Amino acid sequence: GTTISRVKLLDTMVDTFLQKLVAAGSYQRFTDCYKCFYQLQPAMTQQIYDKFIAQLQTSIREEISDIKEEGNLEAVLNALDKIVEEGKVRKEPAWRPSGIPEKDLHSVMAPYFLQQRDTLRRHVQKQEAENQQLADAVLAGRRQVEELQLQVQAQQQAWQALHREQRELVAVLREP
Amino acid sequence: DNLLKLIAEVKGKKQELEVLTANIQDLKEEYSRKKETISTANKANAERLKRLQKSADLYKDRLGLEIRKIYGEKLQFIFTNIDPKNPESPFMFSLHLNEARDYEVSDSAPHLEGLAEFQENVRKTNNFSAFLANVRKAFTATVYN
Amino acid sequence: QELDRVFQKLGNLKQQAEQERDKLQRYQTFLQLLYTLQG
Amino acid sequence: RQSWRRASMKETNRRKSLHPIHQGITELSRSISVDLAESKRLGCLLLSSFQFSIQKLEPFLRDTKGFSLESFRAKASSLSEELKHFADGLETDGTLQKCFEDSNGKASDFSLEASVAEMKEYITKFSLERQTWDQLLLHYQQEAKEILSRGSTEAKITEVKVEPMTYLGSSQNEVLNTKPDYQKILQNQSKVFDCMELVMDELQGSVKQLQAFMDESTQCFQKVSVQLGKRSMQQLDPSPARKLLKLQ
Amino acid sequence: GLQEAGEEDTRLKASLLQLTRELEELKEIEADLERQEKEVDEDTTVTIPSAVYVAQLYHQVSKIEWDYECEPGMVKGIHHGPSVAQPIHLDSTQLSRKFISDYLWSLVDTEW
Amino acid sequence: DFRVRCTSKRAVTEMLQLCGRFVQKLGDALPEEIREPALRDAQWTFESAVQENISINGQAWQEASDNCFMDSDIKVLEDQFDEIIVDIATKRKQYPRKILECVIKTIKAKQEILKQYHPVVHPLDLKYDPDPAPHMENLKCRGETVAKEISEAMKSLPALIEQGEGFSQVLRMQPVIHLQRIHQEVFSSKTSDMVLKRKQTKDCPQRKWYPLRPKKI
Amino acid sequence: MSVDPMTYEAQFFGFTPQTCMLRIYIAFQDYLFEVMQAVEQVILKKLDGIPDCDISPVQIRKCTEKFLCFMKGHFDNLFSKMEQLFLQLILRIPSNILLPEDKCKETPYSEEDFQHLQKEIEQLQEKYKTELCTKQALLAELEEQKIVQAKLKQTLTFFDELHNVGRDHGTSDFRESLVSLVQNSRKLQNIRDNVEKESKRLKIS
Amino acid sequence: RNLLELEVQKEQTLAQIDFMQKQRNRTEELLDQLSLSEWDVVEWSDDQAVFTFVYDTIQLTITFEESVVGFPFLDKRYRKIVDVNFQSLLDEDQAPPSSLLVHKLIFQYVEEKESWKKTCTTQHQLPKMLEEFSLVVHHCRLLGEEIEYLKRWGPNYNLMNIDINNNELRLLFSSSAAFAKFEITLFLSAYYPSVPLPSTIQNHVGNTSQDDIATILSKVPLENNYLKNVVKQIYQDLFQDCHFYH
Repeated sequence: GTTISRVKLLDTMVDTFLQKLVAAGSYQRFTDCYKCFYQLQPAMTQQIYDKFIAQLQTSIREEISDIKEEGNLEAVLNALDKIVEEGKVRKEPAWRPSGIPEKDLHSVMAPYFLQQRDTLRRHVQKQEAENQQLADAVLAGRRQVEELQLQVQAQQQAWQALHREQRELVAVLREP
Repeated sequence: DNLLKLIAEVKGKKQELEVLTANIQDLKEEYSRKKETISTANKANAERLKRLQKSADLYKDRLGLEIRKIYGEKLQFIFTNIDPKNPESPFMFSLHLNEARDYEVSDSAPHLEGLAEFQENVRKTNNFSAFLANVRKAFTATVYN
Repeated sequence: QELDRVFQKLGNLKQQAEQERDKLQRYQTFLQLLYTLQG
Repeated sequence: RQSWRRASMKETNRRKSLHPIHQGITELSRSISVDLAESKRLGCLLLSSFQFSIQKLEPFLRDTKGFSLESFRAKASSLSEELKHFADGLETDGTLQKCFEDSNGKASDFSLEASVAEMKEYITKFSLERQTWDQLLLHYQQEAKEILSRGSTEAKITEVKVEPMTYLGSSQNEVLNTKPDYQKILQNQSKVFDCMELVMDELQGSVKQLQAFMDESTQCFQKVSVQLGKRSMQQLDPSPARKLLKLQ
Repeated sequence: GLQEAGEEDTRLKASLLQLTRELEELKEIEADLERQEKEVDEDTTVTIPSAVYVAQLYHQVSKIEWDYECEPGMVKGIHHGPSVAQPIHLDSTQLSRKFISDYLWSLVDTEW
Repeated sequence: DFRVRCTSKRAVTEMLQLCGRFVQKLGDALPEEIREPALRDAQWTFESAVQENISINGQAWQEASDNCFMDSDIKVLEDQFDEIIVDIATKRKQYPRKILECVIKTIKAKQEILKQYHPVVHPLDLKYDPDPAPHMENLKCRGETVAKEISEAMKSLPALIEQGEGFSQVLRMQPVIHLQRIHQEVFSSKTSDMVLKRKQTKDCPQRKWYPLRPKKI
Repeated sequence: MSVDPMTYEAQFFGFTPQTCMLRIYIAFQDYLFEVMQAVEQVILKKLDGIPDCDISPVQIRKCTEKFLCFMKGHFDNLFSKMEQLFLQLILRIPSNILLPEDKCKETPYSEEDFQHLQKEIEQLQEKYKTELCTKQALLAELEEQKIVQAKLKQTLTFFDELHNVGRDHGTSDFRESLVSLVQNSRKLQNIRDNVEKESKRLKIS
Repeated sequence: RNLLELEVQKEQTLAQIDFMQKQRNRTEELLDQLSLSEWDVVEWSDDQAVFTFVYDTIQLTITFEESVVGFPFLDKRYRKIVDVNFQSLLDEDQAPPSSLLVHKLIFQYVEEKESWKKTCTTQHQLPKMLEEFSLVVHHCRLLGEEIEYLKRWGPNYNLMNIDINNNELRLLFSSSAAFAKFEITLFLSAYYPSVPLPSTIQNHVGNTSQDDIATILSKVPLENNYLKNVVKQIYQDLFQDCHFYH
């Protein structure tokens, strides 16, 4: 069968309730219970029974229409029908409140924390990438400083190599 | 008798002539030895003079200066090998010892006024080498005039 | 004549002796002053 | 704004029973003062109901042929007095007071108390749940406002020096740790200048020694040369010029 | 033997005349020897003072001592002109007299 | 409310039933034609007039049933349960949104404060307390001096070596020249004052370091 | 029987379904009472219209009470049946259906994972500051290295200019100059020794 | 007979002449053996005596009391000194610093012996005072010779420079082999080398400390060539084996 709307189900079952109620209130039972007055004028008893039935049925219809009016029942039921028809794919029971707000809110607030973690990871990765180049520059500078110090030491040793010749000359020009 | 006296006289005359001519030959021998000694003295002195002249000629040739003695007790110095156009140009000056036992220059070639400027200094210092070096320098300067 | 010549020679030798005697005290006192100064 | 609750409709008046034909029956209890004991109030109300019934029946059957109305009133008064005595006796024996005692119908109750216990458990659980919800809301809002206020007080120029332990977890920890000294190099530069100056002094001394050396050598050469010259000169006369000039 | 003694007397007086001629020849030889002796003295006296003193004056002026036993055309010797004596080693076969004299005089000290 | 406050329904019903025959006793004097109907109508009237002024457990007689249910407590408990259901449902629907908004605000504030974190690391100050510029200039001047001196020394020393060699050569030909015959011939040869003056007075080499005064004229 | 809280249905509709069911009950019973009372008033006024009404109000009220009890029982049964119909069909939310507001609750998230995520976020926050401080220290090190290199270059050009100055005054190489000077000094010492020996020999002889 | 007697007298006179000439030669030889003292006596007189110390740069003039008239026969050892004079003949304008230092020190000693005006009154104590002075003179001259030697051969011992201020003496040692350069200041006195020298060190370059210098100084004996020995020991201890690195 097709998916029947909730408001139409409500209307049909209310009408069925009215029908079985008026069936329960039969005219023969009505006159049996009111046999005292019925012995005087059965006809006016018949029209007053008909008036009772019509008035009660009209009152029930007015009540259901009214309650649908202020309760906003039709729109809510239609929205619920849309929700159930869009989500009919799921067969397993749907999630329900756990009773503890923390685990209920964990699902809500997880994705944004995940996004923040991802952004922070990107930032720290970029900083590490920059720091790698910085460390490479530090190493190059250290190597250059070492080389310059070695060159200075070479100049110092080249200038200090004159000592052997100077001492040889002193040996040549010896004291008496 | 008389003949005996005559023969005795001739015998006396004999040995007197013999003795006198013998001493003549003795003096001849002495004269020969004297002339030999004189000749060998001449030869020795001549050889010594030749050696001295060789030395003096070497000095004069190498230095160019010529030192000679002339009358009036003057010592003449001749400088050559100075003027490049002719090295034989004689640049002469005469030095002589005066009465006061002092050297003094007599003249020059040509008439140069730098006569005394060296003679007082050579009188005092008695340095002939520097004296003549200065004289040669003065002559060289005179040449280029 | 010989006696006179010998007398003249003796006089000259005596004068030389006097000169040398005068010149002796020079070095004698010289040396003994060096002795006194050195000790 | 408007959404119906069950409490919102309890205040609304309902009618669970038919209105009686008779009027003023409710005022019978109003006419009875509450100063009397509740048993006496019951007796007075029952007597008032009896008189009301008598006075209602008095004119209802007047149309019937023959109606002993005077004897009806006489018997009504006599039976009202007797009924007042009867109510007093029922008050004395205590059975009239039994209307103020409740029975024990537990046979129909036990399920109802079970349901009430379930409701009590549910409402307690839900009260704890809403309390926890309110606590979470206040915690989060207070955290947010505290962070915002602290940030507002922040954003000034608060320079913070970095302690070495901050670099302990750094990726380039080895590079930072292996940093060479740099002032020692600057001191070694001055040391190098000092040693160059010392070498310079040595060079000057060597040059001075060499200078004195060849100076001494030249002096020795000149002395030996003049000695040789004098040795050569010693043979000659003091002045060849005088001897040469004096020749005649 | 009057005549014999007379003829012998003539012979020996003749012998006297020849030996007297020999004596006068000896006397002229004596004059000859005296003149050579005076010539020797005059020569030697002139030569030695003159030559020796001229050479010594040359050397004093030049302060140069020659090597006489060297090969010809080869200036060799010692110059005392400079403060330190230096050996003169020239070659006249390749150098002019002008240059040689100028160089030798250059080495002489001109200071008074 | 002046109505009688009762608690028992069964007791009121049974005591009214017991009081019933007191009203029923009136029927003896009623005529036979109207004995039962009028009497039963009066009995019903009495029951109605005595029942409408009875309140059971704080409720009306017809509203409170025969059972002993605590009607007021049941009603208030049910109302409380429904109200707490509605309240907790509204809380579940509403609170997560505000929670998420506060979380977003806190996250953004934390991101901003992390961005604004500025660490400062001043490099260590390297000291130049000895400035070697005058030292370098002095070293350059001295090095120039000694370079000049060494150049002069290397230029002068060979000259002195040559002069010494020439002088030694002079010394070695001096005797052989002196042996030459030509050379040999050419170069053939008051107050009493004890003075107390000794001999051996000469210009000693130490006079170089001890110049005497020239009488200070 | 256990009473269903129906918290999820109440969260959807905004009200407990039992509330609206009982309000419908009270409205229906009130309307039934009103119409039946109106019919009773009509029948009593009709009885009052006819003369000598033998139908007493008590009798008609008893009949109406009986007929009211008739409807009351039948209405109670049928109304209970239709309330169960509502609670099973209309007001019931299928267990496989989730509200749009709960769309974020479709995927579960364990508390342990959330705690791990919080710890990871805190650790990353620490690491960011650590890397920033490291970068600052590295910049300081680069500046210090630049300063040191400048000083080293100054010293090296000082040596270069010193060597150029030495070269400009003849001696472009000190070592070879010293070696040549030593050799020449030895030669001159030999010459001086020879000269002294010859001079001494001339002095003695 | 008279001629023979005169000839005998002449022979005796000639023998006496030869004897006194031989005595003269012996006396002159004894002088030449003993002419090797520190002081030189240029002039003596009956009133004044003159001594010249080292290389005639110092004059010692002794002035005696006038000889008593009529008594020249008294002992020469009893002559009274009236004025003792010291003078310096050094040309300070061209004198090297060593010469000036020597003269300064010896005149410092003279002023220390200012009492010599009253101590030396007779000729007995003159030779003793002469020895006392001459010893110090010899020591000071030896010190000056050491100074000149070190000014000549200083760089052989790494002693680059010597500066002569007042009695302080600054020895500048420098050597790049040990990276040590310092100036040692020595307080010289007229009592050199017997009196230890109060040295001080200024460390221009290197870590050379006072203790090493003091130990080296105490090691060197207090005798002649003290300064030269100190220089040699310093070079040996600090630079002898250090310079061996080639």
